[PDB]
Amino acid sequence: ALTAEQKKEILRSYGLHETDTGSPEAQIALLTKRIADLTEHLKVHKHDHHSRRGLLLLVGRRRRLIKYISQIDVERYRSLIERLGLR
Amino acid sequence: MQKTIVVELEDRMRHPLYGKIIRTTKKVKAHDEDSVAGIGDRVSLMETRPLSATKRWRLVEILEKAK
RNA sequence: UCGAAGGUGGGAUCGGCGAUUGGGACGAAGUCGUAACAAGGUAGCCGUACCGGAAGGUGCGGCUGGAUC
RNA sequence: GCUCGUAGGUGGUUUGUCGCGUUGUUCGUGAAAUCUCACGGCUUAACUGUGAGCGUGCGGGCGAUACGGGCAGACUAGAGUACUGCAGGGGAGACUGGAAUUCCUGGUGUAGCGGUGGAAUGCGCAGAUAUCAGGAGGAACACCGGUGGCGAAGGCGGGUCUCUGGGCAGUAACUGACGCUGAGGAGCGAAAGCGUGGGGAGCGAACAGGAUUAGAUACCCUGGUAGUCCACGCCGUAAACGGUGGGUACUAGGUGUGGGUUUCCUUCCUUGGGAUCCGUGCCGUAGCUAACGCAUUAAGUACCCCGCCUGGGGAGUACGGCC
RNA sequence: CAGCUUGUUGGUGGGGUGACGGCCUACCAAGGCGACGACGGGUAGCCGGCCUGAGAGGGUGUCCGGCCACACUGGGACUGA
RNA sequence: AGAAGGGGGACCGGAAUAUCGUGAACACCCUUGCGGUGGGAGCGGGAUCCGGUCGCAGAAACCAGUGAGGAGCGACUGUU
RNA sequence: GCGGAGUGAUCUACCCAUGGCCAGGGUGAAGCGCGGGUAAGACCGCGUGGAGGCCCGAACCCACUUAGGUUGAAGACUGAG
Ligand SMILES: [Mg+2]
Ligand SMILES: [Mg+2]
Ligand SMILES: [Mg+2]
Ligand SMILES: [Mg+2]
Ligand SMILES: [Mg+2]
Ligand SMILES: [Mg+2]
Ligand SMILES: [Mg+2]
Ligand SMILES: [Mg+2]
Ligand SMILES: [Mg+2]
Ligand SMILES: [Mg+2]
Ligand SMILES: [Mg+2]
Ligand SMILES: [Mg+2]
Ligand SMILES: [Mg+2]
Ligand SMILES: [Mg+2]
Ligand SMILES: [Mg+2]
Ligand SMILES: [Mg+2]
Ligand SMILES: [Mg+2]
Ligand SMILES: [Mg+2]
Ligand SMILES: [Mg+2]
Ligand SMILES: [Mg+2]
Ligand SMILES: [Mg+2]
Ligand SMILES: [Mg+2]
Ligand SMILES: [Mg+2]
Ligand SMILES: [Mg+2]
Ligand SMILES: [Mg+2]
Ligand SMILES: [Mg+2]
Ligand SMILES: [Mg+2]
Ligand SMILES: [Mg+2]
Ligand SMILES: [Mg+2]
Ligand SMILES: [Mg+2]
Ligand SMILES: [Mg+2]
Ligand SMILES: [Mg+2]
Ligand SMILES: [Mg+2]
Ligand SMILES: [Mg+2]
Ligand SMILES: [Mg+2]
Ligand SMILES: [Mg+2]
Ligand SMILES: [Mg+2]
Ligand SMILES: [Mg+2]
Ligand SMILES: [Mg+2]
Ligand SMILES: [Mg+2]
Ligand SMILES: [Mg+2]
Ligand SMILES: [Mg+2]
Ligand SMILES: [Mg+2]
Ligand SMILES: [Mg+2]
Ligand SMILES: [Mg+2]
Ligand SMILES: [Mg+2]
Ligand SMILES: [Mg+2]
Ligand SMILES: [Mg+2]
Ligand SMILES: [Mg+2]
Ligand SMILES: [Mg+2]
Ligand SMILES: [Mg+2]
Ligand SMILES: [Mg+2]
Ligand SMILES: [Mg+2]
Ligand SMILES: [Mg+2]
Ligand SMILES: [Mg+2]
Ligand SMILES: [Mg+2]
Ligand SMILES: [Mg+2]
Ligand SMILES: [Mg+2]
Ligand SMILES: [Mg+2]
Ligand SMILES: [Mg+2]
Ligand SMILES: [Mg+2]
Ligand SMILES: [Mg+2]
Ligand SMILES: [Mg+2]
Ligand SMILES: [Mg+2]
Ligand SMILES: [Mg+2]
Ligand SMILES: [Mg+2]
Ligand SMILES: [Mg+2]
Ligand SMILES: [Mg+2]
Ligand SMILES: [Mg+2]
Ligand SMILES: [Mg+2]
Ligand SMILES: [Mg+2]
Ligand SMILES: [Mg+2]
Ligand SMILES: [Mg+2]
Repeated sequence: ALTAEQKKEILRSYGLHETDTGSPEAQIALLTKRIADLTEHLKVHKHDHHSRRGLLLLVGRRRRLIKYISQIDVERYRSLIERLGLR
Repeated sequence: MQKTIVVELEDRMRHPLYGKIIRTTKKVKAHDEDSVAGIGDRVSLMETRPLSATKRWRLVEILEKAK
């Protein structure tokens, strides 16, 4: 899902400067929202393997991004972990 | 480890036959009379007499302490 | 106190033999069929299952490394 | 079989610094003998002595910074995000439609039907087949339909609704190398098969009868159980095939077809031509190949990572272990 | 051969030694090694060298020379530089 | 599976005066109660380490599983 | 032994209502917490908990073996298991 305005609340809350859409924080927030929503989808429809694969790809992408932000600035990494969740 | 620090050393050396440069890591154990050193913390060491069964290094100085 | 050798015990592990039994290979000019190679006389192979003296047969799905106008 | 991903390996353009890699030089060491080159001595030679090499290396000092690497930055070309469009049998769930087969009930109706190369077994005369009306139930979805589309692969087509994944193009708005591959590992994975429960029209392993035959544990015929279907788990194999691992760049063309964008010819209404991006086919040059063939969708030219091979059998088998 | 380790890993005070040291002891902490193969099994003295090879490699360690280990099998100390 | 197979066990003293663990008197606040906090007395409990003592023997008398292996039948507890 | 009519469940068999009883030890199920593990999970390690026609063993209920009894203490018992 994630209609335009639905992405807008997330981008306003997690982006950097009023037009930020590609920063690691914004991307991680959007990926987390998509992952959550697809998880409630997959709690019903246990046999939608073709969508569970999309979930797996999103998880992998988010893991790369989290690794990158940790490498580049540990303070930003820690703040983002506390703002969203880990483990 | 109570006044002991464990430091990982990496070195690269040409392969004897194939000629590629292989990277390998070691793990030496060093001495801290005043134990102040945390994880990360690139450090400098100097090898010394057998201060213990396995310790042969002494911490010199903690340069560019961990982030 | 430590202590070799010795004794007791339960295991581990590496080999040998073993009535009987499973397959394998090689043997002559033995017996039974004819499965494959040609459309090999029911196209053949692959996975699986059941069946049958034996090569094998049949079902389901697959492939052309088969045909057809 | 396919994918995701851990360690690892490898890494776009650009500035400064370090001098680990790399490279220059010098000092120490690399015993002697043996080895090589030149002499010297045994009558020659083997043998022996001397001198120089060699000793690929390692350690110390002093130089260099092109490339690799580290450290500190920068950039947008790779990668990702955003917006706007676009095509699709991609997936899951729920409800629902009609054709046809089978059976049941009733009407008409009378002696055959069925089946084969030819027959028989079989069904029927207690009313079959045929024909008409009504009903039950399961499974598969004619035409569209293709060489065509989507999916990582296996695979996916009656319709509607709900939920959901990916792709392409355009813009250039954003981040600023965040990339590639990936040992082990995890997930998915036709059919057959297994467990528990339900369902069962048609088909149909096993099984039975008939026929053929020397025989016929078959092919052909008449029946027929599991199974095929559904729910939830397991199994994890296929000629799982393009018999061709993934990523990237480059190297004549011609001609089909699917999805975009786009000027100009903008009507030449033509939805034709050209250009560009992403697919999917055929044919062909260079090149490659043992040949067959491949040939911008490479089996060509190169670079990065992974898997695998080492004569045929025994054998993908035994033993051990894991599931 | 996938889990090995409890003086084991580290510290403090003592002891011991020619000498540092869990070398030993009391106490304290809970570490240490491992897919770059720990732990286990098989085999083996190591090298200058020797044989082969265009070389890189492969095989080998006999004469000679250097180092190590042992002296019927196992353990122990004494004397002494 | 209590598989099997082994080791310790008595008394006295010391550690030990809060050694440790139970309950918590005298005395310490207060929304004054049948209240709270500290406090640690006296009374009981258990284990260890070290040293010593005695006997043939320290589970002390009474009390209190024998164990292992291979077959047949029936799965098992039960019932006759 | 056969028939008719009656008597018996105060013994024993089963059932029904209503009460009572089962010393002491051991083991450690589900569930629930905590930590680990992951994207989330499965799963793993600890605690807590106290299940079971569970284990050892008195009362209680039985009756497997043996010895005694066998004109018995007793027309079915005693002792030791
Ligand atoms: Mg010390
Ligand atoms: Mg034999
Ligand atoms: Mg055949
Ligand atoms: Mg034949
Ligand atoms: Mg034939
Ligand atoms: Mg044939
Ligand atoms: Mg058959
Ligand atoms: Mg078959
Ligand atoms: Mg077939
Ligand atoms: Mg990596
Ligand atoms: Mg990398
Ligand atoms: Mg690197
Ligand atoms: Mg580079
Ligand atoms: Mg020399
Ligand atoms: Mg001469
Ligand atoms: Mg030098
Ligand atoms: Mg881009
Ligand atoms: Mg379904
Ligand atoms: Mg029917
Ligand atoms: Mg009728
Ligand atoms: Mg009819
Ligand atoms: Mg910028
Ligand atoms: Mg990958
Ligand atoms: Mg792998
Ligand atoms: Mg599965
Ligand atoms: Mg199936
Ligand atoms: Mg089934
Ligand atoms: Mg079966
Ligand atoms: Mg069933
Ligand atoms: Mg049929
Ligand atoms: Mg048939
Ligand atoms: Mg038959
Ligand atoms: Mg295979
Ligand atoms: Mg296929
Ligand atoms: Mg293959
Ligand atoms: Mg490729
Ligand atoms: Mg390639
Ligand atoms: Mg094309
Ligand atoms: Mg060739
Ligand atoms: Mg061609
Ligand atoms: Mg080739
Ligand atoms: Mg096998
Ligand atoms: Mg086996
Ligand atoms: Mg100790
Ligand atoms: Mg000490
Ligand atoms: Mg030897
Ligand atoms: Mg050669
Ligand atoms: Mg010896
Ligand atoms: Mg001798
Ligand atoms: Mg000796
Ligand atoms: Mg002397
Ligand atoms: Mg002396
Ligand atoms: Mg015992
Ligand atoms: Mg036993
Ligand atoms: Mg005595
Ligand atoms: Mg007992
Ligand atoms: Mg038997
Ligand atoms: Mg017998
Ligand atoms: Mg029984
Ligand atoms: Mg049975
Ligand atoms: Mg019992
Ligand atoms: Mg009577
Ligand atoms: Mg009565
Ligand atoms: Mg009890
Ligand atoms: Mg529990
Ligand atoms: Mg019981
Ligand atoms: Mg009992
Ligand atoms: Mg009584
Ligand atoms: Mg009884
Ligand atoms: Mg008797
Ligand atoms: Mg008598
Ligand atoms: Mg008795
Ligand atoms: Mg009794």
